[PDB]
Amino acid sequence: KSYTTPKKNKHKRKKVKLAVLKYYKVDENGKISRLRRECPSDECGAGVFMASHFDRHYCGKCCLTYCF
Amino acid sequence: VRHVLLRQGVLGIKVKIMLPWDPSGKIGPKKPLPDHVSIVEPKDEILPTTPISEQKG
Amino acid sequence: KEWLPVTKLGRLVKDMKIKSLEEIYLFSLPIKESEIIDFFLGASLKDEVLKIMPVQKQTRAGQRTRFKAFVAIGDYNGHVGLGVKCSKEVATAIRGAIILAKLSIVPVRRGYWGNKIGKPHTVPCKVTGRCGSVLVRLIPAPRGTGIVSAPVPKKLLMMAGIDDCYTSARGCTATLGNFAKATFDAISKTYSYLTPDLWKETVFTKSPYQEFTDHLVKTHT
RNA sequence: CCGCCGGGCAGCUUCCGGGAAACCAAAGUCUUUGGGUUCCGGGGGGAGUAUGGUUGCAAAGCUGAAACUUAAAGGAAUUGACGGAAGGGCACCACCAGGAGUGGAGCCUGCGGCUUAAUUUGACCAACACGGGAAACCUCACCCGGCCCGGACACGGACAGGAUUGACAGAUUGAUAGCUCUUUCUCGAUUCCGUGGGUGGUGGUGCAUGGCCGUUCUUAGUUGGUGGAGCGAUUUGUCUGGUUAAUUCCGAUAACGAACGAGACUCUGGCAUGCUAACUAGUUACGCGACCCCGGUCGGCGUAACUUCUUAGAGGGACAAGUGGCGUUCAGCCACCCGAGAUUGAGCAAUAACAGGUCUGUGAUGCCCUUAGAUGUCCGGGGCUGCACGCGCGCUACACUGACUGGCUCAGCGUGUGCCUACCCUACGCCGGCAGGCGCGGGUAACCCGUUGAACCCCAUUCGUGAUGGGGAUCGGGGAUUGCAAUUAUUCCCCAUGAACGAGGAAUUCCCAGUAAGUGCGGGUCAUAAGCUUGCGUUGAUUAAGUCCCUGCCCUUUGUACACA
Ligand SMILES: [Mg+2]
Ligand SMILES: [Mg+2]
Ligand SMILES: [Mg+2]
Ligand SMILES: [Mg+2]
Ligand SMILES: [Mg+2]
Ligand SMILES: [Mg+2]
Ligand SMILES: [Mg+2]
Ligand SMILES: [Mg+2]
Ligand SMILES: [Mg+2]
Ligand SMILES: [Mg+2]
Ligand SMILES: [Mg+2]
Ligand SMILES: [Mg+2]
Ligand SMILES: [Mg+2]
Ligand SMILES: [Mg+2]
Ligand SMILES: [Mg+2]
Ligand SMILES: [Mg+2]
Ligand SMILES: [Mg+2]
Ligand SMILES: [Mg+2]
Ligand SMILES: [Mg+2]
Ligand SMILES: [Mg+2]
Ligand SMILES: [Zn+2]
Repeated sequence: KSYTTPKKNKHKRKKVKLAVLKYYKVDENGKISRLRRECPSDECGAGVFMASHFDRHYCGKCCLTYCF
Repeated sequence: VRHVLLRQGVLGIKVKIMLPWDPSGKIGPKKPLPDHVSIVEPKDEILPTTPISEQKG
Repeated sequence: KEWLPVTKLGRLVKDMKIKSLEEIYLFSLPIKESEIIDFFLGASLKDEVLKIMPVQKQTRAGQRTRFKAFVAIGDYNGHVGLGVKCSKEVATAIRGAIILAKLSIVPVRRGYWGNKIGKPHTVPCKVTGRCGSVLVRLIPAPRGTGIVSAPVPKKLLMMAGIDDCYTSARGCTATLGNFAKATFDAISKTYSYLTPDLWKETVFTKSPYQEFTDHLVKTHT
């Protein structure tokens, strides 16, 4: 009826952007390099980028990992 | 036997209706009550006091 | 819905051969049907529920409560009845008390105090009513005194139309049933008192049962 | 002997009348209040107490307060309840005659207690093998840790210049939970951060409730309408008597007509050589086939009749009908013939109720609880099983009326492949001593398991009165089966181990005809599975056809200072 242990957060989505700032680099002219490494995945060849989290290496959607 | 919800509590209602007897069976039941002997009343005919015949054809 | 009458006096009064209930009071016939009274008096006959009294007998499992209602009815000119009815629920006790009170309307003699100008106002003499232990004494009064009483004989006298009266009660008047039907007994025997203007020896009239004995052969057997 | 008169104790009857009523020819002639006159009461207690007077030899008597305390004390009558009050009757939840026992022993299970992180909890005749409560996980509520949100919606923040969804590494953890710390990737308006506000609980409260059940209460009891009595609560009907299992009837009668309960009913048990019919049941004949010395056996094969057996529908049948007694000669009872039965057994079952049980059956539920650090839910582990003790329900026993080992020969209830649901009943053939394992098959079922080849029983062996071949508790080891997982042995098997127990103290439970009891087989529980419970057959008695003595129940009368009785 009337509850004992009450709610905290759920598991969130996300607002402070242009997260693409930190994968691509340009100069003032036609020069397009990339900060972060590209996924060799079979489902997506060149679109999906690998990861920057918190120690090592990884990618997210097919979740395939690169380490030392 | 059905419930009523209230602000104060819960109420219960039993409605029990004894249906009347009918030969049709669309209003109530077909069978009479097992202790209801309904005799038929005799139609009244006179006894004849002289033997008479009924020839014809 | 219609009133199919059972008794003989009721058959006459719905066949409209009795002019008013004063002649069935004259012959003192037993009224045992309630429709007679709100036939002659149904316009102005008012009711009061004096009290709802919950008596209870005691059975094997618990206590068997039955409500007993007191209903005093009467038009405000010359008639009162007092009905007492015990039943399981208060509504049907009240309805049965109304039909007993209509059954037991008794006509009210009321007369004067001193000089006899006008329309009568008090009881004709000093009368008493006793039942249980309570004695209720009704006394003539000058005009405009009002009824001086308790609320219950106050209300039965004012619906008798005794619009002024001096009352004195003795006994255990707290018991409402005895106090009410004692008051009704005093109002009732106002006519049974023998007053000196009633010494003309009575020219006896035809009885209703005798005067309409051919109609009472024809219209039902 | 029959009257009359006066007064005397009385009585009966009565709508004189009176009274709160019991009642009373006075307790009447009282509010319609007055014949005459003494004595005396003023709520209940304190109290006929103290003190004073007076009397007495004394005990004591007459006069006789107050302080103080108290909301009732009391009278008459009604209805219940109660009675170690009476009169009738009734029941193996009572007794008698008995039978099987229980209580004694081991063990199974529930309960109190003890112990513990927890050993959750409901209930103490009418709780205690009850919650369909036989819990390894789930159940699960309890305990110890860890995830998730399963914050709907609205308002305002910050806001496709992305609040961080999910996340293998590696630390941490129990866990390959990204739960959280050290590359911030993929995802792309779902949503959060405050704010209100819902939602969920096997949390509390059955003493807020419904519903359902149990019980008072398995007995015969209960209530209106009108009429009678009484001021009234109430009573009458609903009863003297007989009779019945029965407030069941005959019948009496200020009651008449009615309703519920009993009965009636419904299912079941029993009887049909008459009906209806049967390749999902059979019988008999017939023809083959097998066997034995024309015949006999065959659940061997196939079909010409029939429905006795079996299935199951309509009917039928038994009604105290008939006879002899008993009784108002009514209601009915007893006996006997005829006969399948001359009381089979159950289900439903009233008015009024208990603060009986259930919020732990529910999305039936009022109110209250607690505002991440779950009493929601999920997962991992434990516990619900813990053992100095006491109790209840039960199983096995204490042997020869037996055990063991062969052999022989008989049932009826039923159930069976699932919505999720992934787990069914199993014949037959191989392997293994058993537990079981492996193959192919039948069955959504009168088809297959299945002619259900069940036990006890019966027959034949061994045992020999010895805690013995009774008993099988406890306990070591090994093998199987279900399961994600068996340790606190889940269950089954094999071997070995062999406790108490010599018929149970006071006390006590159930029962009377296919009944008690012995004996196994089905259902529920169930993945595994019955020492329970619900059903079922099988073998089948002793005693009794009665009583109120005990325990209680019903009706009448009477008594009450009882009425949470
Ligand atoms: Mg006086
Ligand atoms: Mg006094
Ligand atoms: Mg009293
Ligand atoms: Mg008996
Ligand atoms: Mg005995
Ligand atoms: Mg014991
Ligand atoms: Mg024992
Ligand atoms: Mg178990
Ligand atoms: Mg568990
Ligand atoms: Mg758990
Ligand atoms: Mg709930
Ligand atoms: Mg209760
Ligand atoms: Mg209670
Ligand atoms: Mg609190
Ligand atoms: Mg338990
Ligand atoms: Mg042995
Ligand atoms: Mg031995
Ligand atoms: Mg007993
Ligand atoms: Mg059980
Ligand atoms: Mg006495
Ligand atoms: Zn990738």
